[PDB]
Amino acid sequence: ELQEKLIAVNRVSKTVKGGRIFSFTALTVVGDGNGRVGFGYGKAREVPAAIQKAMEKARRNMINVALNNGTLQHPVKGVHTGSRVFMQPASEGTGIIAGGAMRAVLEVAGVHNVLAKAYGSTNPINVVRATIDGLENMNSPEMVAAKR
Amino acid sequence: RYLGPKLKLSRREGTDLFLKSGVRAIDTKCKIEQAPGQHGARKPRLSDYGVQLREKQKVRRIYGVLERQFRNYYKEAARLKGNTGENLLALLEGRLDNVVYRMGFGATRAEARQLVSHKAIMVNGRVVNIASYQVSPNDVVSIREKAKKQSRVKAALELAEQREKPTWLEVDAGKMEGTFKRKPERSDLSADINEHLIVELYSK
Amino acid sequence: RTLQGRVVSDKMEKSIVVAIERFVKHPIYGKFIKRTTKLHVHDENNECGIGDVVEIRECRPLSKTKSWTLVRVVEKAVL
Amino acid sequence: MQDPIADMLTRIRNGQAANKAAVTMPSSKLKVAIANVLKEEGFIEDFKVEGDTKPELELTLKYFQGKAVVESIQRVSRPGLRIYKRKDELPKVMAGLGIAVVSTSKGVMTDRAARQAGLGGEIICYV
Amino acid sequence: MVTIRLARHGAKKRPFYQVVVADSRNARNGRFIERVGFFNPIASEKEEGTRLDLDRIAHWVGQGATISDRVAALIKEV
Amino acid sequence: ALEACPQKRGVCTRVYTTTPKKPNSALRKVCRVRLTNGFEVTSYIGGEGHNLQEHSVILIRGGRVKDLPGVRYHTVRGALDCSGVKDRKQARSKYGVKRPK
RNA sequence: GCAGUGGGGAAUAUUGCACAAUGGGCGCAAGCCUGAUGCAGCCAUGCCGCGUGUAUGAAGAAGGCCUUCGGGUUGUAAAGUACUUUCGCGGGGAGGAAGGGAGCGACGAGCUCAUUGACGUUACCCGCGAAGUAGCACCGGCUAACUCCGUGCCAGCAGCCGCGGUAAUACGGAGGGUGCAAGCGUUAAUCGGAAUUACUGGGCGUAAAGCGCACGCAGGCGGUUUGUUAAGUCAGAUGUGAAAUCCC
Repeated sequence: ELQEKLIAVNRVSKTVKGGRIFSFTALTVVGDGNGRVGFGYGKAREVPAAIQKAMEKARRNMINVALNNGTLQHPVKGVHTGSRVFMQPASEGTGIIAGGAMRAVLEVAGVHNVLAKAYGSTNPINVVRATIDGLENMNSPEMVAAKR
Repeated sequence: RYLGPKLKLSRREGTDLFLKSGVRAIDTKCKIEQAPGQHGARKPRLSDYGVQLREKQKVRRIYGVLERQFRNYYKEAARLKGNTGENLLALLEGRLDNVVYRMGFGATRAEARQLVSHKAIMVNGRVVNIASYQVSPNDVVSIREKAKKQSRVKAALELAEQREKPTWLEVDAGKMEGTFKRKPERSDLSADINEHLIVELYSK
Repeated sequence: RTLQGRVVSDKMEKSIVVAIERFVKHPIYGKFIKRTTKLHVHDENNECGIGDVVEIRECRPLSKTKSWTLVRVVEKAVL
Repeated sequence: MQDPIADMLTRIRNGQAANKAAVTMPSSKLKVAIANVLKEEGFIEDFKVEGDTKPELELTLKYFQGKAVVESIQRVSRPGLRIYKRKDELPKVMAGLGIAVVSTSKGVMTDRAARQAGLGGEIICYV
Repeated sequence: MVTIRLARHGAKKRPFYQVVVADSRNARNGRFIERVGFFNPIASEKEEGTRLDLDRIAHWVGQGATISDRVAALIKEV
Repeated sequence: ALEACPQKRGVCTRVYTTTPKKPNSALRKVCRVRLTNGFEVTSYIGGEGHNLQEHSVILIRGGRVKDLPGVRYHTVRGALDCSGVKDRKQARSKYGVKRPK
């Protein structure tokens, strides 16, 4: 069934009036591997409490990547905040060559081969979004033909 | 290679790795179950990066290989088609030194690596003294005619009798030969490894 | 070699200078660049005058600066 | 103008933005040659030569629910810097979903049309 | 003086000479004009000890190309 | 180092002591050295005790002392007149101190 | 010029052996010359199969190490034994090249035969055969690897963020641990990350940044139609594509 992947976890600390309250954050990637992905980022006092809460949010917000022979349709360049992400399809026998933040989202996405890179800001939280955003702008011939 | 105390790596990995006398009740992991050092008794606190790290660790420890080639083979297996995890074990399981071990010619991969380097092992006639040699299917791996006398292999193959071999292999105690049928799948291999945890680590 | 240029001067005798111009791409940028060169062609018959766009061909070095000679006049005049 | 081709392309990129039925554009053999691929591919209904005294190209644009028949369309080869691609340089516009018009000796054709013929040329524009 | 001698590819445990027609000035293992064959002292790599290619050298012979003493022996063996 | 050389010799001009900055307070041992490069810079003297006089002549390594603003070089003990630290049980690789029998 | 000496410097070696082989000069040839070169020596400076060991080994009574003082760890024992099998000794002794000479033939071609092995004895093979040293750096974070004791903004640590005023894992010591497995650390030097000159990859209202304006030369750019030339541009063939290399 659905498969999860922990991108990264941050301690996170804020100076609240009365002392220091700690709240852990966590980036999770839920995906079956045949065309669906899900990014979640929830907070919690405990690490596991955030991990679980994150996976729940990731499964609530999923997208459908139109995979084609273990690859993507056309190249895309998503630009979230200061961060930037680019994607480019590649023939078989290539391998998911990209950042851990993107690869983890691509592996579960079902993508078998793809070339990518991060530009501008490289924030792990901003790159994942730019990644899922680019996976949305993705279109197929049937879509471009039907929508036209 | 590491070259050193292997009976300590087993406990450290939590799992009982087969380095040598893993069969006898002498294996420290059987007497005491905990990593080496003084902090082996205290309750460990592993993290995400921890499970993945210690995961590939035992993986590379089993075959006893450097971190370089182990990483190189990962890139390759991850390049070709098919599930990476599956291909991974395939390449590592294809190593000559490894094959020799599975065949029974050597008590372990460490001893097997030695046998190969000592030119005491041949492949399809011609001899091969490189442990990092990739053994393909239909390739026969037998002992050297001159090495057919050394007591070491004489005792190893002697114990090999009656002992079953993997489905991806087939040896002949009599001729002291062997054949590499095909590439072993994750189903055939029963290693205490989680191919999905080792891949995530290299993802970062 | 045949080169095309203009007669920017006919002061000397039997010696006319032809200003040949060419267009070549920049080795780095690639954009076309304009470059000309003055060649002292021979004209014993003092036929060619200033403003004449004639053709130039390689011939026996009449001198150190002159190694070309007038062949044919393309047009009549364009000062 | 500076680059008639770019003008036409823009005058069409504009008409579609305002959802105009038809758009005018000064005629030209090259222009017509282009409009020929736009109608065949399915970017436009068709076109017709109009003009009382001045030759024009009444282009009849078509639309659909959702996105326009021509989302993007821009010239990559301008007079300031011409570009030429070889048989293996022809880039597949949007994984093939879209096409690119190139001017070769064989005549004005698209990526697939030029790829088949086995020749390359100046990349007019992408659509 | 154009001469036809042997070009030693000589390597640790690998003796192979290349009967080539080159100028006498050029080094023993320098730029040669054209190879006409090869020579294997031990003749272990291949069964074909040498391949003179008569017709080839037959051209240089008379063109002014002189053959050394050693090479002449191999050449004569054809 | 001028010639971008790993090490450079030089004759000491004066072996005086200096005091750390605001966050610290002590008597760090330094010495002005006239490297063959033609420059007269100050170098720090590692160890709990040295034997550098006026005509010391010691090889300079190159290291900035966060405590002493200016001392961008360190002295290589164990070379030339700079006798290595005595009874150095730990840092022997540095300061130059032969392993006792 | 080769080897070497002294000086300088942080610092880099045998004033060794020898010509048979390959190659070169001269001679018809015989043959002569040739530290060109072929080797050995000194220095782990580097790389490859073994720095402080390899393999074997007792539910494990000592010692070193760590410790929440329960324990755990080093587990040839921390003893021994054997080892990959070093070193060392004896014998044989390579070319990864055959002639010079002599016999047959016109001491020419060709054929045949003999001497000489390492370079005026290394490698490798065979035999014998003793286990036969071991240390440094570091352990707050980046950097993988822990506490007790001492001291106490005291003494000291620090590339940056910092730490130390009686619980300091970053001070000194000790037990333990990580790294190196003579490498690993350290110092010095070269390249990119920097899309921070950005042709591919960039900006100029307020962050660094548009000339105060007009006008105007060169230059850049510039409507449309036709013809000739076709110099630029593009295409085919051919020559060179220095060799070497980059790439496969």
